Amino acid sequence: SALPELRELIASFVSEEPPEIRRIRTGTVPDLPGSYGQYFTAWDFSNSIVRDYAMNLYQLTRLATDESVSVENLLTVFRTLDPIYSTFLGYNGFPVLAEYAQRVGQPAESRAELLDRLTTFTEYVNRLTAWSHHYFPWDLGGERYRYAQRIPVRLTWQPLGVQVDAEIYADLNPQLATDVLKALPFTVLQDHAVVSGESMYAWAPLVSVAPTPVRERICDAPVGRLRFSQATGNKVIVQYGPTTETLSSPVLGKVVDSHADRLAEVGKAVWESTFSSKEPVWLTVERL
Amino acid sequence: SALPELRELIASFVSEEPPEIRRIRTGTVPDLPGSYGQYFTAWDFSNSIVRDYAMNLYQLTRLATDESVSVENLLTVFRTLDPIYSTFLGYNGFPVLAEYAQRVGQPAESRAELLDRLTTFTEYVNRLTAWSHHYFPWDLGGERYRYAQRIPVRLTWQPLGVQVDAEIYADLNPQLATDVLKALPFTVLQDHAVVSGESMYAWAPLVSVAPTPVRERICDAPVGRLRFSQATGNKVIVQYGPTTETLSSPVLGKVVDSHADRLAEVGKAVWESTFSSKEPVWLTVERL
Ligand SMILES: N[C@@H](Cc1c[nH]c2ccccc12)C(=O)O
Ligand SMILES: N[C@@H](Cc1c[nH]c2ccccc12)C(=O)O
Repeated sequence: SALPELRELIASFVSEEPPEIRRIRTGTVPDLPGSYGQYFTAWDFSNSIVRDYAMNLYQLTRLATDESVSVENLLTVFRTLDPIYSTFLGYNGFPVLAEYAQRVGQPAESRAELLDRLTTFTEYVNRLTAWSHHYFPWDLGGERYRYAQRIPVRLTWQPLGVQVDAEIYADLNPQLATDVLKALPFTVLQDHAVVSGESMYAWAPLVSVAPTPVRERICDAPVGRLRFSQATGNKVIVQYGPTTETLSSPVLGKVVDSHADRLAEVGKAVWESTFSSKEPVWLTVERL
Repeated sequence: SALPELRELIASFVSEEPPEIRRIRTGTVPDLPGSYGQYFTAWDFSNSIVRDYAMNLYQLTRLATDESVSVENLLTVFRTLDPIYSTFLGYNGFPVLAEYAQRVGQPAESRAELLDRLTTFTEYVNRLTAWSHHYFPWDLGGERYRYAQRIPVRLTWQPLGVQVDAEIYADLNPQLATDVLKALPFTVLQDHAVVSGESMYAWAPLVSVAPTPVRERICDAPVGRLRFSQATGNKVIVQYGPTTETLSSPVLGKVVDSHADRLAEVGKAVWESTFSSKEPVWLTVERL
């Protein structure tokens, strides 16, 4: 692996909160970011920029697989787009992120080396984004801003104790389905969508660059739909109710019909976790 | 002009709030984004994603000036990075933004045409970011998250009624100085920094891709220092007190020493505007 220390940090942070996330959410970042004795605004920037930085990194990873763009042009693109993000994040509570971002932009021997760096770095920043999303106070605007070929797998949420059986559609997005199946089993933090609607997503431990030709409109997905979003952090997404987002999502599978009614209880508890209580909910996906 | 309607919107939004920002900050976006009867989370996503999208667009504009990357590769880079940002923004309150993002990605007959599209589109998104930053509720975490040659110009703030004299350093970053000087006079909204400390910035009506070799550490800048950040929105930055951001910022000029004592009351009043009251403070920059 190109960045072996990040690999150790990736394996560690699947179950442990990164120390930089804890410092940001408690206002203990050195040099004290934030204007006039508060740390919410810096917290707001830390959470959003690391998320959008991860989106940039994944698209740069995709570009590294595009053979029409030379390695020299790839590095030029990275060296232009990266610094404004990574230098701010290093000052705003992510020194190790900034350290490795500038390491990714070092001269590269080949396309494979650069793709290796970008794939590992993206998964690392994806995990920091995963924890930042879980702890960000999404309820802070509450009250004040209110409206008026079928591979069987098992999904378990703890400490809820809810289990559902599901099927991975291995013949729709075959490369994507194989990428998810090879990561099994894994246990990651389960969090709720904060804009979309009644859906949950969990940052899975992989970076898939597979094509996603088979998609469906998010606001048209059935209850129990398993979809996968590479662009927003390589997340396993479980739809449990009506949604709103109009973008289409790659189809991964579906919870079995005899277990789809079990998802309402999970979505409610996971919503309370992400929105208010921050009590962790752990999703385990395993091969049947 | 490649995108003449954006030029008209750019001219209008210098003094008028874009309807997109008005609907986002009042929870009147037609798609009703946000989970469980609130629109703060969608508001939080709208403000930050449009800001970081603008940062991406500027670095893509700079990439359009790099003739080591072919026009074909530039479009490939744009078509890879852009959709995940623009399609979400089109659903989360910026339909016209997503529309012209697809315009920019269309086949281009020349580098000059594509650079024209990116320069115009970047300024348009920069102004959306400007108004979004002004109206975002930065004080929401206020109580719950707290710690424990020389070209003479005049800067006027209204309706505060305070004027200062300054000098633009035309020999340090020369092309940057001419870019700003060619945009004078302009009157734009004056807002406060929300992370770095006691400085204020205003989105100026230009997109400069000039080199900025002469820089100064932000946390080391003097009182009255005029800085210019191309990468964070082509903003004229007035430092009136201590700061904490460790990055280096391009040096544009400085307020005259005899008028530097007036900046303290402007900064405090601009802080109240950005952080709490949202009463507009208008900055006018003109040559002497
Ligand atoms: N809908 C997701 C966020 C999201 C989906 N697609 C995106 C694309 C870009 C940025 C954010 C998103 C949520 O509610 O959390
Ligand atoms: N200092 C700015 C924020 C900022 C500075 N540099 C940046 C780079 C990227 C993103 C944000 C920033 C503020 O407090 O408002």
